[PDB]
Order: sequence, then structure tokens, then C-alpha cells
Amino acid sequence: TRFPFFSDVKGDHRLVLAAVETTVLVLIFAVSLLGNVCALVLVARRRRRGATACLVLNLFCADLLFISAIPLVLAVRWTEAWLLGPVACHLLFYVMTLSGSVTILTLAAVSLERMVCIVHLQRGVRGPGRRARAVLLALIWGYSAVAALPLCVFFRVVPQRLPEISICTLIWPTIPGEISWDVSFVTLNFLVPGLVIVISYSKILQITKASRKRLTVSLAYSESHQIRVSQQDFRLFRTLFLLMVSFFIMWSPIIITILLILIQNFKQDLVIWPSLFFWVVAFTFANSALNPILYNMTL
Amino acid sequence: QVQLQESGGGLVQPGGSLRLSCAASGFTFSNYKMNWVRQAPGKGLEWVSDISQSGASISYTGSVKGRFTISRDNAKNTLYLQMNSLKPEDTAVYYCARCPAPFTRDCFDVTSTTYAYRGQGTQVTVSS
Amino acid sequence: SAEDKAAVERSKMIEKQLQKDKQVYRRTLRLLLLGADNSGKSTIVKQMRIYVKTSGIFETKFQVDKVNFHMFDVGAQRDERRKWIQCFNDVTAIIFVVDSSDYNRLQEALNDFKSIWNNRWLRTISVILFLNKQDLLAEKVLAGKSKIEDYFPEFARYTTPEDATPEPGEDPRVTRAKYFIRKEFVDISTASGDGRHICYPHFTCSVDTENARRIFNDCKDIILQMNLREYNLV
Amino acid sequence: LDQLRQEAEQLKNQIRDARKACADATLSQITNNIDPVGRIQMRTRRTLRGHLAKIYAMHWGTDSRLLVSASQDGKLIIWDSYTTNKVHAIPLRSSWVMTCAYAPSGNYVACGGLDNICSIYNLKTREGNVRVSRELAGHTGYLSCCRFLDDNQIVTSSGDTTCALWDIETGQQTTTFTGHTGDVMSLSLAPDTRLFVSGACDASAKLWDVREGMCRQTFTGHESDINAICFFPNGNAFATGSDDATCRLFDLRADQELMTYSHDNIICGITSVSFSKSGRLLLAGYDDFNCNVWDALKADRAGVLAGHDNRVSCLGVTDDGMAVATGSWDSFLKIWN
Amino acid sequence: TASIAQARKLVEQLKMEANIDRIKVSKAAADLMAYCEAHAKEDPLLTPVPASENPFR
Ligand SMILES: O=C(O)CCc1ccc(NCc2cccc(Oc3ccccc3)c2)cc1
Repeated sequence: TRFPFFSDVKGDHRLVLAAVETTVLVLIFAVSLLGNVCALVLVARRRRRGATACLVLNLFCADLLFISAIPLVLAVRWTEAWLLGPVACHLLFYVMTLSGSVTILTLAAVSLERMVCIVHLQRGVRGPGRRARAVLLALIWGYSAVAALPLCVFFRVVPQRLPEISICTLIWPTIPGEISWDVSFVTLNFLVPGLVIVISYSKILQITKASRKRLTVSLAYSESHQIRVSQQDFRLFRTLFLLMVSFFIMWSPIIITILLILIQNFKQDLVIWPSLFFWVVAFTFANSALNPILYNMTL
Repeated sequence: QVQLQESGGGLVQPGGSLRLSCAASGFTFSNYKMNWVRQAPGKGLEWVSDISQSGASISYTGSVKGRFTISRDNAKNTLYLQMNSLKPEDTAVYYCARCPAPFTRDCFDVTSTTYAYRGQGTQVTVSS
Repeated sequence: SAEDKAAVERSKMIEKQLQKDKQVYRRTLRLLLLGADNSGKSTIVKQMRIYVKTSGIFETKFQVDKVNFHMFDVGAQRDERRKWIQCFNDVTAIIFVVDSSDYNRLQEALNDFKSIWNNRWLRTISVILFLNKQDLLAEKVLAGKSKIEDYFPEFARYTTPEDATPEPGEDPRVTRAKYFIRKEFVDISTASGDGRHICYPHFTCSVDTENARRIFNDCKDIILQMNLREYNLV
Repeated sequence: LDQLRQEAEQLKNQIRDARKACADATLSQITNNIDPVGRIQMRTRRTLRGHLAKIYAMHWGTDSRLLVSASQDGKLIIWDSYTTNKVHAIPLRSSWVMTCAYAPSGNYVACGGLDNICSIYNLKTREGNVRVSRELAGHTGYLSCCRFLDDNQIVTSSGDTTCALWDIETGQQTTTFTGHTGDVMSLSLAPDTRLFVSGACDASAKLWDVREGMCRQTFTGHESDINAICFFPNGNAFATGSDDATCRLFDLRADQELMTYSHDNIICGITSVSFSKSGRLLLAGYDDFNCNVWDALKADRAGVLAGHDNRVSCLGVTDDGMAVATGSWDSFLKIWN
Repeated sequence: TASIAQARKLVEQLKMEANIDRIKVSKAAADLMAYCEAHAKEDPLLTPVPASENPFR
């Protein structure tokens, strides 16, 4: 047998569990939609000047594309089987992966440009213009849409006996191809952006702390003045650590789940509730509601 | 028609005391911050003291600390200065001054080029 | 039609020119110079330079490390300042020069700085404070002819802080005087306790060379604070 | 000295009594049966973009189609307001420009500021280029306002407490008007163009005869600096804006103040004033970032124009009466109708 | 001698001003009302015009 993605059979208490799942998902969907619409409308009034506030548009668009896969999942959870057809089983996971990869890479690019523009604006050099933004967005979308083809090519509907009904599952041609895709995707879409984010925010913190010291080392205000000067940098220290750890808290479980699935397909000793997979996905769908706050909370 | 008229002053033996009273008309007295300035023979204009819109913030120059006090009656539209233990170097002409704008905490009112909202001053002489 | 196409072509040419001009306007830094007649701000202008009758304003241009500074000085105006000072609400910084070795017109400088700090249209603008003519201050303190306590009585009980690190070679009396005078200005600086804008003080002489570098570094710090506040991080 | 001061006091008291012996009734009493104008609502038609920094002044042409604006980045732009096409963009020599004007014949424009100089620009050149033709010099303080009378005569007011009338073709002042004590902030020309009025940052206003060069009447009543002034359409009244958050209607024949426009909420000063074609509305611009529309005969606010982001600094109404243009410190012009 | 000149100029200007004719407030108020009521039907801002005659629509 093979893993029943999104497909599991409920016992006597099907109604209660189904109601809980549908309520959770519809609430998440509504809140995320409202948040991203408000953020888009708010950043749409900036026709006056914006250089660092252009990729945030791409981020919010990716979130609104990501949150769109709720209804199909709800249908499959309610009707307990694949009753949709090959097209949906070909499109769903591909669209979800495209949206996720876009979100991650956009976060990385925003942080890197903030860090690099704190410096070259201080050196009086021309900032990146329309051409740089166009090239960057084109490369990001192209790589995202080329690196996730197997989920649209190899996902298919077959009949099987659920641990007989029809299920959407994934068939690979060879083990090396599957393992290579898993390893390369994980390493080039989760690890490198994390390093970039952490390094950028760490060096911003270093420079700010170094700048705050010359007010006493060199200019030498007083001993009772340096307290009266800042009184407010704790907000910056809190915000930087918050933005640094949110990425690694709210995007790791799905990677762990992917690795567990591959291990199961390599060793048969494991067993996992499909409800666990559903709940992991429902937890990941909260990024689409959290992102438009952490990047606008102090506005 | 803004008007600021002074009263008091005169001749005082050293170590004496006296009082300066200024009456204001033509504006709502309570919205404005008020000052006392003075001009000494053969010198420019100098700042002496100031009081804010209620009386909760008072400031003096270093040469008159512990000697001169200022007060403000908003009902009687009047500004007061009390002088104790005078010196021969306190002989001058005294003007009362008003800030240009209301609801504000800064001044630009020491100039010679005929600042508009200022009085004609009184003479205070200390010698014997 | 047949005429409207020419009008749109005209407008497009004008827009192209405007874009090319914005490219260079957004890249220079503007500074406003302030002081009094007994100061030495003209010497600062002359030192930084090699690096019409009834004219109302003067401009001086220089560059450091391929960054371009335009410094503006006010020429022939009247005594009052509460009207033409509003034109300068978007400059990067205000450079304020004070003659620190007279003891008689130092209260005027305090009052002027205190009135600039609190103006409604100049609440976001930072100030770089130069305290010129320090050798005269050293000689005057060492002479003993005039006493500071005659104008600031609270100097009669000011002790130099223990954690302070003096410059080598100083006589402790001179260091007392210097530290007291600088504290008198930083006290007004921080009494708001806001964080929008800051005051950077220095001690400079009549023959000096590193003033341009000081302005460069303080401008760098100012630009950094703006960049942090722009990204919503603070 | 003392006798002269006493005589001045006696003359002031006599003038005060002569004024007070005329207020037999108030403007409100005469106008207690006037139907109100109700609510007034206006919407932006065009938003004009292109300046790089804040805007200090604007002026409408006589054709009611083309307008001129001046910004502090050092440029002077001439727009067509029907299609938002830029007809002209002239670069200046000094960037601290405070005023602008538009010749009634449509051939010239002018500008000035902290450089103490008034510059004249010729638009109708056979070579198709705009070039400086005249620089007028002789003031010893910054320039506040300037207004053409015809193609050859121009009247200016400076921040050295003076106003002047200039002959452009020769280049020399022909008369100087003196008597103010503070910096002159604004002036305005009469419809017949034989008198003007001036308000000058010492809480007083004056009426000047152009030809003779002396002062006819002086008007007091405010209590801080005066920022704007303009004529009522028939040329027998004028409105004043100040820094104590109050506008005031003054008359010329009764020789005293007629009306005060204020509210207990406003604690910010007025930066611009202008009337309407029939005089039934008075429009004002504020430091609160929004403009106010007042009924001018009953002293009841009747509308708000509230679409700007920063301080509102200039305000204008066309000669036929179809649109209102506002300009502010965020570098955007707007047209309302 | 600045005080003498200033005082003399002020006295002469006040004397020049204090000898002018004045009318009552009622006549001026009536004239202002008359001008406003005579030109009421031609102020577009007070009486909006149809969208055909409006060039900014
Ligand atoms: O080992 C295997 O064969 C692969 C297992 C496998 C596991 C899950 C899926 N579903 C796609 C899916 C579902 C939910 C959120 C998603 O978002 C992201 C995923 C990765 C990186 C960034 C975002 C993707 C597809 C395949």
C-alpha cells in the first residue's frame, strides 16, 4: 500500500471531528483573506515613494494565492474519498508548493535588501531601480515554478484498500529521483534562506549596538544621560529576535513531515495517522495570517 | 491693539527692595508665555526671567538666582517681579515681553529691530 | 487629432528630463550653518572650502569619500528669524557654532539652542554642536583673572566624574571647565527624552583639519537611524 | 518726546471714539433672515504629479486653463489643467523660492525668494526657449509676494518692512511704500488696479494708493502675525487670516472690523484665504492639513476639503469660478469641483 | 534724533488719517447683501452646473 494523502476514515464520532476541522479551516481562511486585503490596500496608497517596500507586494500576493486551497481539502475531508478527478489531483499540491516556495524566497530577499540598503544609502550610491526588481521577481517566480513539477506530473488517482476506494497518491519512477528531489528541494528552499535571514538581522543588530556606544565612548555625554538618551531600543532588540525565530518555528514541521514520509516509504516499521498530516497542514496555513502582521505590526 | 504698560521702578539705596508691575491688554492673557528683559547703560538687550502659561515652570538667569521672583495673575491680567537686595549693577531699563504665538513653548523676542509686542520700560537706579 | 500627438510628445520629453534630474537630487546631502558674529564659522567655511551686493544667501560645496555636501549660510537679513527658518525643515542636519571662551554671552547661546530644539517644524532635525575657540578658554582659565562662578554659581560645587577619561596633558581645572560647559548643553538636549533626534558635541580650535570627517560620520549615523525607522523596525 | 507721545495717545483716543460712534448695528442683526447655504461637498477631479519637494505658491491664468507652480527643489512648472499635460518646466538659479505670479497678458511669469531678487521670464520667444530677461534688485530682505499690473509695471513686498513699484523696461524703483514695522507677508490688488492692501506680521493692515505713494487707512484688530489677505469682488472689503486661528472681515467705508470667523476647537493658524465669484463663500487653508469653507454672511462653517497629507500652503479660485486648486507640503496639487 | 523723527511722523500720519469721512455699519451691510444676492445664480461652486457644461468631468 501507499500513503493516503488527506484520506482517512472516521469512526463513530465523525460529525464532531469534521465540524471541528471545518470550523478551524474556515476561520483561518477568513482571517488571512481580510488581513492580506487590508495590507494590500494600505501599501497601494504609497504612490509617493517606495524602494524597500516593493517585494512586500509579492509576499502578500503569494499569501493570497497560498490560502486558496482550503475548499478542495474540506471537500476531501468531508466526503472521505477522491471524487474530483485527475485535474484536481494534478493541480492542488503543485499550486500549494509554488505558493510556499515563493513566500520563503521573498522573505529572504526582503531581509537581505534591508541589510544591504542600510549601508549603500549611507555611502551615497544609487539604489536598485525598476530593472533590478523586475529581474529579481522574474528569477524568483521562474525558479519556483520550475522546481515543483513532479507534484503536478506524478500525482495520480488509483484504487486501493484503505488501512476499496479511490485515492490521490504519488508514484515515483525510481528511488534515486525521489530522494534527490527531496534532498535538493529541502536544502535549497529551507536552509539557505534561514542562514541569510539570521545573518542579515544579526549584523544589523551589531551595527546598531556599535553606533549607540560612540555617544559615550567618544562624545561622552554623562553617566546619567545615556539612560535618558535611548530608553526605547529594547523594542528593536525584541523585534529582531521575533522575526528571526518566527521563520524557524512556523516553517519546520512540514519539512519534518516530508522527511518522515520519505522514511516511511523507505522503511515499513513506521505508522502515522493521516489526521496528523492534515493537522500539520492546517498549522502551516497560519503563516498566511501571521505574515501581514509581523511586517506591519508597528504601523 | 496689543498694549503692555509698566509701573514701578525709581531710585533705591543698595541692598533695598521694590516691585515691578505690568498690565496687559488686547489679547487673551492666559494663552501666552511671558518674560522680563532689561537693557543696561551702554549695552545691548538682555534676558532676565520667564514664566509659562500657568506658573508651573519658572526660569532665571544665573545672576539673579535667590534674589528676584516672578508671578502671574491671570484674573487681574498682570505680571509681577519682586526685587530684593539690589546692587549698583542692577541699574537699567526694564521691559516686559510676550511670545509671538499662543500654545507654544519657545521664544524669539530679544531683538533690537523693534520687536512688536514689547513695552516702553521703566528706569531702575541703585546708587547712593 | 493631429495636434495632440505633439502635446503628448512634449510632455514625455519633459518627464524624461524630470526623471534624470530626480536621479541626482536624491543623492546629495544638505546642511544648514548657524552661529553668531563673535564665533568663528567663517573660519570653518574657509577650512572646508579648500577640500553681488545685497546677497541673501551663500552656498558652499564639498565632497568626502564620493559623498556630496551642500552647506548653506544666511547672508543679508534682519534680526528676526521666525519666518525664514521654516524653509529649512528638511535638511539633513544643523551645524551650530558657539564661542566658548567669553563667559558673558554664553547664556544667549543656551537660549538660542533651546528655542531651536523645541520649534514645531524642526523637531526631527539633528544638530551637530561645535564649541570653537578652546585655546582662549585654556589661557583664560589658567590666568585666573575672571571666575566662572560669577555667571553660573552652580560651578562652585561641580566635581569631575570619577568614571570620566580625560585627555592627556590637561590641567584638571581646564577639564572641569570643559566638562561643565558641555554638560550645560547636553542637559537641554536630553530633557525631552524623545529619541527622534540627537545632539553630537565636539571641541574644536582655530587650526584644525578633522571637522569634515566629523560631519561625515555624524551624517552616517543620522542616515542609519532614518533607515531603521523607515523599515518599521522601530 | 513726551508731548509728542501724549498727542499720539490723544489722536488714537479720538480715532477710537470716532469709530465707536458708528456701530449702530451688527452684521448678524442685518443678516438674521438669510437662508443658509446648507452642506457643500466637493470632489477631486485631477491630481497633478511631478514635483520633487514641497510647494510654496501657485497662480491661475486669465484663460482659466493654464496654471503655474513653484517648488523648493528649484523648479517652476506650467500645467494645462484639462488634460494634465506639462507645457513648461523652467529651472531656477536659486532654489529657495517663495512666490510666483502670472502676467495678465499671458506673456511673462515672475518669481523670487530668499535671494532678494525678482526674476522675470519671457515665454513667447521666437526661438522656442524660456530665458531670463530681467533681474530686479534693491530690496534688503527676502521677497514675500509680487503681482503684475500690466506688461511693464510690477509691485512687490519684502521682508525688510517695505513695498515697491518697479518699471521693468528701465529697471529702477519708481516709488517705495514705507510705514510698516514688521515683515510684510502679503498684498492684494483692487479690481480697478489703483489701490492695494497689505498685511505685515505686526497685527495691522494698510491701504495704499498706488500713484501718490502714501497711506490712507490703517486697520487693527488681530493679535498676532497676518499671513494672507484678499479683496471682496466689488472692491469694498477684505478678509484677513492670522496666526491666532481667526479670520476677519474688514470694511473700508465704515473704517472698522465687521466679522470674525473662528471656532473653539481650532488651535492652529490660517495660511491662505480666498473668496468665491459671488462672494458667498470664503475658503481658508489651515495647518491641520485640511481646508475649510465658510459662509461669509452668517459665520457658519459649511464644508471641508480634506484630502491632503501635510500642511496646506496655497489656494486659488479661477476667474470664471469653476474649480479650486490647492497645494500642500507633500508635493501634490489638487483640483476640486 | 530718531525718536523725534519717529514721533513727528506718527503724529502727522495720525492727523492725516483722523480727518476722513465714515458711514454707518448698516449701509455697508446692506450693500454687501445686495451684491451677494444680485450675482447668486452664476456662482458654480454655490450652484453646481450640469455635467454637460462642466469641463473637469
Ligand atoms: O517524500 C515524498 O515523496 C514527498 C512527500 C510530500 C509531502 C507533502 C506534499 N504536499 C505539498 C505541500 C503541502 C502543504 C504546504 C506546502 O508548502 C511548502 C512545502 C515545502 C516548502 C515550502 C512550502 C506544500 C507533497 C509531497
